[PDB]
Amino acid sequence: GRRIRVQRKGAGSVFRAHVARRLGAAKLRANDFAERTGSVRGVVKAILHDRGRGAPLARVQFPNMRGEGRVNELFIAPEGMYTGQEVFSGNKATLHIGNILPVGNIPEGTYVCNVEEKPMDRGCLARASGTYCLVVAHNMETNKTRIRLPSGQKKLISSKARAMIGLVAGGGRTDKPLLKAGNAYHKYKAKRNCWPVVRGVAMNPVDHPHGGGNHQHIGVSSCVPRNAVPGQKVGLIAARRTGCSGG
Amino acid sequence: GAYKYVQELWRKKQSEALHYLFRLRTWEYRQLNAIKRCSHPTRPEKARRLGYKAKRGYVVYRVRVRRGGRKRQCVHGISYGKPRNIGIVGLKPSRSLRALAEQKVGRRLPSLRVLNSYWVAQDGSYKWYEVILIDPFHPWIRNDPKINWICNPVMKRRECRGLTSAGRKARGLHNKGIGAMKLRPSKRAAWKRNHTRSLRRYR
Amino acid sequence: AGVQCTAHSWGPGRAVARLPRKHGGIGAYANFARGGHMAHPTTVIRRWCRKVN
Amino acid sequence: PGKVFNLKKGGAVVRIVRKKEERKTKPHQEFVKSIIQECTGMAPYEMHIIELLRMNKDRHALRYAKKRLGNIKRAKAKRDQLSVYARNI
Amino acid sequence: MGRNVAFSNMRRYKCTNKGPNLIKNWFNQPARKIRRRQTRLQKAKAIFPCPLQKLRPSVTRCSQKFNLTQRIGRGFTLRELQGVGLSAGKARQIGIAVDPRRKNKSEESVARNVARLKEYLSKVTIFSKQAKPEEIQQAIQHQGVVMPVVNPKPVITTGSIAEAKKEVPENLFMYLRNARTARNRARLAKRDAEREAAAK
RNA sequence: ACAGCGUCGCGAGGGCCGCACCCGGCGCUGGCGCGACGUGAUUUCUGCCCAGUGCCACGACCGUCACCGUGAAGCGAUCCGC
RNA sequence: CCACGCGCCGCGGCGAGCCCGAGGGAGCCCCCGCGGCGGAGCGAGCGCGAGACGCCCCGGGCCCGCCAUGCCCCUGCGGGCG
RNA sequence: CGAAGGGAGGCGCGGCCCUUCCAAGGCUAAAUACGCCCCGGGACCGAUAGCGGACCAAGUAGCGCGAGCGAACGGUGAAAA
RNA sequence: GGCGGGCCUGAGGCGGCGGGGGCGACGGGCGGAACUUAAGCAUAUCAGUACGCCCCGGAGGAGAAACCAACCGGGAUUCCCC
Repeated sequence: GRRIRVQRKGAGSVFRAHVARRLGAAKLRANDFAERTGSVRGVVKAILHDRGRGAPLARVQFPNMRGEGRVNELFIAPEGMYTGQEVFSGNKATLHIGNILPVGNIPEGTYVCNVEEKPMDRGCLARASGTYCLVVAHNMETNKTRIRLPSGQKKLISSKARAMIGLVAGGGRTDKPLLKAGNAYHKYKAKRNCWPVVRGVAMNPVDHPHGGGNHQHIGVSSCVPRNAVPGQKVGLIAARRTGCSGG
Repeated sequence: GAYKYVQELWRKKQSEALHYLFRLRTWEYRQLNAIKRCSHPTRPEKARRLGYKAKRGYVVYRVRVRRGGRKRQCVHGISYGKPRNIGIVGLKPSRSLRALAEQKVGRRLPSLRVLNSYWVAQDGSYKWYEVILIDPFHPWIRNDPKINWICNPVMKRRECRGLTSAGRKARGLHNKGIGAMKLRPSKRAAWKRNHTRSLRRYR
Repeated sequence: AGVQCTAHSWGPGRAVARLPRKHGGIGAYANFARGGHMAHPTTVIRRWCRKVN
Repeated sequence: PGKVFNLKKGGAVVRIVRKKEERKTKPHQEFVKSIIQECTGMAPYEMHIIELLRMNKDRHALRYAKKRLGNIKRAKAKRDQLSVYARNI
Repeated sequence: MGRNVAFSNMRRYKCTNKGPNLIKNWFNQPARKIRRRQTRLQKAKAIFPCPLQKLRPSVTRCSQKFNLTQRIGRGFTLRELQGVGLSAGKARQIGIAVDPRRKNKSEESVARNVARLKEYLSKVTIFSKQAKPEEIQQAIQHQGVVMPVVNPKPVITTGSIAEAKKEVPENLFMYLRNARTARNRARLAKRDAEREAAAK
């Protein structure tokens, strides 16, 4: 047989992210003494576009607490933030869109984004266009806060973890049809070599497990076990159920 | 005669006293680099037995070796061939970790010569062995009848040629008589002599 | 002698003979070939000395 | 059969080379073992055998000793040494 | 081609064209004898009075196949040395090899070797107290094994039939046969005794 | 191939790959995401079948199903239970 | 073709013997020089162990070992005889 | 997992002997092996042979992106007369 | 909380010296095939070979018994004959 496309992808080499001309790593401002007690004030210098990200980014300039200059942070932009806004990242921060406060401080029912999976992780959950997490409940004895991830799954994260108030901007980007293959090529060129996609039933027996016969058929069931081998997991992995259904 | 007592204390390794010392030593050796120079032998009694003398030109270096069996370097885990040679993860190393340690500290310091190695510590992933290395060109070593043998050029890189005790253990020379009859000058040299076809002039 | 050349047969289908040929098609490694090894090369292991009681 | 059959084997006198005053370890080695026992104690395996010796008798103790050590002779020797501590308690 | 052919016990040639070189030609035989003679001649010249070979002991050839023959051994035991009153250093300095590993194993060996040392000590002449050149030049190097061990050829002695008859039992063959089978005849007896206990 | 259309897995103490090992790629990523697949724009629809074979159960533990550990016997190798 | 192993045939020397083994001899066509093989076989072994004839060949007869079976007796699951 | 008197004696295991040695440290000459290169010799080959290469420039001329591949070519006469 | 000194662990420099790389053989250490033979082919064989890597020296390696034996015993190693 031949190594399949999935196997060839993990060595990078042509399938590595097209990261040239990307602004930088969008991350929440680092936790600092002035964040832990009180709030640091930043000004949104610019709202720009990341090459591979649908959501707009934002250059917010905070003062340098450590020294004498000014430090620039790159943040995923909540909708409604504007150039020349004053954004406060702190334990004592007001509940306005853009501000970063610890999740215990954030009240229940609040739309939050760029939430930290664990305190001082500088950003993890709810970072894509339109996506948000909501505060569900706070256990003040366990210092833990339940949040609902955009998937629906409920995660108990430390009350110390920080989040930016608001819903990420770029909302409703996938509503528009791509319409042409060309529009897809332009989107993927800013991302990685994953497009165009050839179906395995199109490929010859060597190239893919679905492979090929006199007629294009999946042969055995597409469902594969979770404990498949690395070149064998190709169809629906560990499917609990398959098929279109109600709900 | 203090050393009779320290040999006895090192026979009782599981003791609570030496288990504590062995745990602090190992937590510390973990925090250091693999090949580290030790100013003094951490085991003065065992070093003395293997030939260490506290003179200029005698040096002790601790080398940390990873614990476990060998995995064959065959790409994609495949050794194409007859079925007997298809196996990559259950192999056991041919040379002990004591010997691997000497060979590793021999490459790191090719100028010096390797006398012998003693065990200092062990953990679940790493065993630490300490090696005594001699500077062949130091005046004290050259002008010493006892250790001037190492200065001879034939003793250059002894651990590369399996002449150290650990290397000679692997070659089976620690054994004599039955079982060691086909591995004396060398396993290969016995094979050559045994399989040589001697065509004498009068045959 | 005759075996330091690198010669492998061109094979059937080139209208040549099947003997080992070099890069240009020069015949090699064969008693018949010019520069080929002897078919059975002389050896120094021959018994030269006979035994008399 | 390793010996040839000669019913009259012994046609020369034989040097009686044996014994050489067979000796023990010596008091000084015993005195070193004591000093180290006082500041070391017993290993865990030895302590487990001592408990089997106090109750569970010896089949268990010699089975544990042969697994912990590797020879019946060494195991029996360990059981016989550890017995004094167990019997005194 | 077949018929009755004893089968071969020859092994197939290994490393014939590639490998260690498992062929030893002996064309270097005539010239190895010459080189070895020259090395002995040059070593001999380097110590003119001294013989090339040290006195070595007379030792029984090992095994029952050669029990009654003697050969030369590595060196004299320290008991053999005490019979002539010589230390290991003095013995080696006067050309008698010393083996501290050898143990005599018999009273006879010590006496045979002690006798051999006495012959050598009488034969050896020590040139000391200033080398008198004409007398050191006069000395003759002994060549070959010093006192080579001789295995006397067997001889036929004479005996009285009557004295011999007392020494052996009548039916020696039965006596010999009773001895060969004694352990087995006793094991079968012990086994039979148990089969009897089965009745009770 | 394609846009569209489904299906699947996965919340990073992860998924999928690379990979002799040390370590990597997706990932400067974060579910409007990433990986895996089918079908192949619209327009209109996609029926019945979970026996078989896959796949999935914080779906049970039924029957089986190992080292280890633990008993019993033995002079011990061992053997028999659990 | 050459080496090596085996079978058989012829030939030469010597004969219950036979043999430039490796080697050593200020010596390498000279001298000296072990195993080995043959001389006893048969049985898994413990072990036991050949004469009765005969140009030669074949056969019979008988002896030895292995296997059975009687009988007698020492130093006895041993010896003798069949 | 981890001994203290321990190892071996060409069928394991337990006992009892007997013979025989002392591992877990080190050194060491000699006899032995062998190419390049030098030196001699041969029942060797005699220019399609002998080294691929006897030719004043052979691993050269040439070929291949490269790793690599790889030739052919001796003789006037006594004297250039 | 500083301020010196001894020990110990390290850090930077400077001086003296040493290492490195080469050799189509011999030698030591490792990683390690397959064609092949089995008239197929898995164990086996080829072969503890080719080849890759490391390391010396004029030799190297081995080497003064935790040896062999079973005797009317021997006695480090290497090499040859068997």
